[PDB]
Amino acid sequence: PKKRASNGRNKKGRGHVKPVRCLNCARCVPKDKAIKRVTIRNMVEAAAVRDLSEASVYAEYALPKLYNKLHYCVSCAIHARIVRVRSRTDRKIRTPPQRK
Amino acid sequence: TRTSVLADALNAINNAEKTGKRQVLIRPSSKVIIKFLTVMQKHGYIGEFEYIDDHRSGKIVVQLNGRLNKCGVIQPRFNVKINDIERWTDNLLPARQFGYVILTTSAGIMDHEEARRKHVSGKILGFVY
Amino acid sequence: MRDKWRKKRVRRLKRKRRKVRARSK
Amino acid sequence: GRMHSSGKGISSSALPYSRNAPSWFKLSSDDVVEQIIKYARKGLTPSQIGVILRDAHGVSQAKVVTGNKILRILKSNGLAPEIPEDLYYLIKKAVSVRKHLEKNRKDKDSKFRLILIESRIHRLARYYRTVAVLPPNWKYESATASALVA
Amino acid sequence: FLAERRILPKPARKARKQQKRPRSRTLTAVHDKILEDLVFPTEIIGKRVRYLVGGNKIQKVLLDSKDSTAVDYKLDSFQQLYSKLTGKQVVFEIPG
Amino acid sequence: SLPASFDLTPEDAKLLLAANVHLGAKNVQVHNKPYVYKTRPDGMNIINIGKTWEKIVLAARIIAAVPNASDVAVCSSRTFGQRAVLKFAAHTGATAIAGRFTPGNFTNYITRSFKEPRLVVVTDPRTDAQAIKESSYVNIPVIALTDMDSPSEYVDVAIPCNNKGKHSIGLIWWLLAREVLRLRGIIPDRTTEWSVMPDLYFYRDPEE
Amino acid sequence: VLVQDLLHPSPATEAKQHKLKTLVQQPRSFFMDVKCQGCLNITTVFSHAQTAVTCDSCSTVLCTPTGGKAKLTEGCSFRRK
Amino acid sequence: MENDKGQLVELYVPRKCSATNRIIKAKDHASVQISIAKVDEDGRAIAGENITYALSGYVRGRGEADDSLNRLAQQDGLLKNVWSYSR
RNA sequence: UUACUUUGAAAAAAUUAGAGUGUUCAAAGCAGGCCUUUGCUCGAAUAUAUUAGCAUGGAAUAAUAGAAUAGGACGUUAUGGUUCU
RNA sequence: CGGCACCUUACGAGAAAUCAAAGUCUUUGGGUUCUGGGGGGAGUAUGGUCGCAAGGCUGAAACUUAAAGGAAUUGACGGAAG
Ligand SMILES: [Zn+2]
Repeated sequence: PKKRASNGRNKKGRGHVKPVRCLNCARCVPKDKAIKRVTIRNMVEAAAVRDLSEASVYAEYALPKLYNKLHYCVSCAIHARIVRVRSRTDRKIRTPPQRK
Repeated sequence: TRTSVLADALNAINNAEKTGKRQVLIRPSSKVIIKFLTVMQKHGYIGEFEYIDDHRSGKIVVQLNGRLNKCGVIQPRFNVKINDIERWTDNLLPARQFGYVILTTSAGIMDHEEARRKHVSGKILGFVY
Repeated sequence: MRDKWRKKRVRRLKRKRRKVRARSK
Repeated sequence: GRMHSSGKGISSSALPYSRNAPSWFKLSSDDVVEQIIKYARKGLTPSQIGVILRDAHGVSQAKVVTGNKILRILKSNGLAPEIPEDLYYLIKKAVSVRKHLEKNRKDKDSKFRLILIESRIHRLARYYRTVAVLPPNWKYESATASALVA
Repeated sequence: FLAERRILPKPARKARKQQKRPRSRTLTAVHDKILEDLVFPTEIIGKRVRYLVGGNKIQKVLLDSKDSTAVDYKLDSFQQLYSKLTGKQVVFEIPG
Repeated sequence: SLPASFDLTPEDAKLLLAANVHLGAKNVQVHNKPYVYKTRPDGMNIINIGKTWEKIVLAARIIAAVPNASDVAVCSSRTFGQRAVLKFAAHTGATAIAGRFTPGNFTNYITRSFKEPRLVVVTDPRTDAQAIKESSYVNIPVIALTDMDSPSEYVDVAIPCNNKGKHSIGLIWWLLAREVLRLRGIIPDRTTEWSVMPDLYFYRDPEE
Repeated sequence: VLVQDLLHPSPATEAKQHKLKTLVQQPRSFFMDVKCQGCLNITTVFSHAQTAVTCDSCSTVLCTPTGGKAKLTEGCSFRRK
Repeated sequence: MENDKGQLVELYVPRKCSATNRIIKAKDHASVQISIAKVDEDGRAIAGENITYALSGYVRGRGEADDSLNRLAQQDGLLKNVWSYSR
């Protein structure tokens, strides 16, 4: 039967969408279907931000962040637990999970 | 395209009556539509209805009284002999005691009972009950 | 079977039939 | 809608209910006729004549003022063009697209549009032939189109 | 004032051949014209026809609020003269 | 029709406006459109308190038409209305259902508090959706205090008011009690001040 | 809404309707009498004009066509007829 | 419905909805019958004397019961200028 | 100009439906019945056929033609001119 | 006004999943084109036709078989998650 009314992707009023390669396995996956995560991480772990600020020759030097956008295919993301299998009624919920 | 203004009018009436509305707006008007509404009004299936002049085909607003079970057209307008009225009334009406098959004869638009009274027949046009 | 390979199998088999029948032109 | 598209736009003009001239209109039934004839002699098509009339002279409708349509008056005074205006602009558009295709041979949307335009030309010419506006033997020729739309 | 137009009847199917009857000489157009003339100082802004439950049909005409001083006391005379001259019931009204 | 003594008095209009009964929710549904007088430019909708009063009088006449006073069940799941409904039951003799409404009170005849009211009055259709559903299962008419965003499914007579107000709920319930008792005749006439005060019927926090 | 007066809609919603979706369709456009600042000469101009109309007296453009209503130039005053 | 001799052979002529005139079926349990007391000019409820209306389960399910009561009571005088014919 | 529809005429007999008729009943048959007859005497109905053709009434419904370079209609006893019987 | 969609409900539809259309369908008739008649054999053989070829379009029968299949429920299992 039909599993999703959206067919698991985001293509409406469109014929073709150029593919993207999975970060983990390099599989060609359409850009709208790929599980996309935007990550803004600190470049230095919180343990070393102290000794590195003390070792810095600059007074009031801000440590730069590491900006990255990750693309995963469905198998990679499910395997890496980026997304999980949800119940029939919970599939419809499309608000971002309340963690952040 | 728009192939039957009688069909659009009766479909709008059917949808309003099934949804409980006591009025429906019909566009466009015509002579055949007005006389079909006149036969329904004469038999009490609708109340007063109104013709609006817009220097065009026109518009109609019909008042519904809740007595209408279903009204519809028969497309195409088959030629009907006097001997075919029995078959048409058998297929379309729920009983032998009420309901009318509307015909267009050269003597005018009329229900099958008046057509039987003056012994004329024409083309079937619709039904009401 | 995948059905995809079954149709292809017949395609390889239709090809053989055509060349063999062509022998006795 | 949109014979040759998927559009369903309903935009168009909405004529007023009143079929009489406005009370504020002061031009005569003659002065409108001479305005129409002056612009038609200046080369304006009936659409442009009517646009200029309402745009600068307040003639809301030539029918509600003069009593006759613009093309009917021109045909009554011998100033009606031989080819109807809309068929002329369709043939001219087909000529322009065909010249662009001959200079741009790898284009294919324009080839598709040319097929659409030529079918619309043939349908309109067929109508004008059935209503005897064009001769019954009138035929659109791609080779000789430039003469008609020169 | 009213105009004296000529009304050409709708010819029968077996009747002989004649000139094309213009639409101006039809029954509805002349009745509309005399109705419009009945209210000459004003101008009609709309026409409605009522199909009452009894079967009789009642006309209604919407007139402009401009120049309504010139016909407001002659509504009844207009109605009675037009009903005599045509046979249809007409009820004039200015929406105001 | 109705005597002019049933008209909105200036005194009642002062209570309703001072109690912000006329303040309706930002978004109004199509079924609640007739009750909005005008939208305030911030977004609040002004309630036609003349219509609120008239619906109150109609509802009180429906309550007065029920022969057995105990056959009327009054419900409120909101905490703001529990004291109001309890005092309404005390004064009028109705059967109060304060707090949680046990599903099956009208349909399951072996439950403990199985009642058979001829009429159910509800503070809010949204938080009392279960009670309305069962009334629509056992042919119970529903009287509801409705704001402009309240759903109107299975509610026959709607009293337009502010359901989310501390003073609005108490005042409206007091007004209903006063009118039902006026029609029943315990209070001699429509001009004598009632002993009960609108401060009574107001919800009190555990602080005060 | 089961019962509703279709023959007498509220004029507010009648004015909110599309011009083709009224009981009788009616244009929302009008014609204007435009006074240029330079002189005084009545020139009837359509509100939704597609032409850059110039008055006869002085060769000055009165309005510039836009997507909808024509835009009158500065110093030009209009009065609806 | 009557027989040849005229006797009313019909049992249970059913009720009809006051709003839509539909027949209220024998098992339409969402249908209600509102009874509204008549009030004399002294402000007293008249005992055992009521105005009665019936609404079909369709109207109640659609949420049109409130506007239907507004119309029926305004036409019968139970209310003034609360329901408007023109919207 | 039609189309359509009403009525009429037509569609062999046999067959079907169907009226009459105690083949002892019936399937059937088209017989038969009368006070007993040098004879008297009800019958053997009728419907239906159906596309095509024929005649007829009606002009709704659905087509078709008409007066736009007027090549238009009436002058019945309109004014003349060219002819033909 | 036009689009791409979406959220809630189900008057209504449906075997159900579900559906603002897959509704207005035994209360069956708005206009129109195409396709199917249990599963296989089989998109096979043959003939035709297009193609440089690969192949495309059209397209059977003999024979064989009582099911094949659709949606959903409970359980069992999973080198799936909590
Ligand atoms: Zn991957």
